[PDB]
Amino acid sequence: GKVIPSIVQDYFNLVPLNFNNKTTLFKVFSNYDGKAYVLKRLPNIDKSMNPN
Amino acid sequence: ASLYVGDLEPSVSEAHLYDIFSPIGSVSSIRVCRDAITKTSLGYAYVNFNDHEAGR
Repeated sequence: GKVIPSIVQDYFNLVPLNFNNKTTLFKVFSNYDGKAYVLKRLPNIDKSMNPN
Repeated sequence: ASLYVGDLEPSVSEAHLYDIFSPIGSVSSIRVCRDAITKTSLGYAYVNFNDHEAGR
């Protein structure tokens, strides 16, 4: 039921883990690799002005 | 009345160009160009003058 869908940024089937890294700990099967990965959101910052 | 200054490093600030070009003449202003998104310099700059003699 996540507002983020499965297919986001070369990854899909985003299922979570326990609350507070109630998310930022995502079990994800990979698109490019095909491998179980963990994801963390950092769902609070919004400014990364330098890609440098 | 102005100058383009190319072949520069993104770590070269305006003070280096000031230490070069204020001995030439009256520097009106300096601006080093960056990208609007990366906030990373583009390797060149501009030094506005006011007189033609210092520009030449």
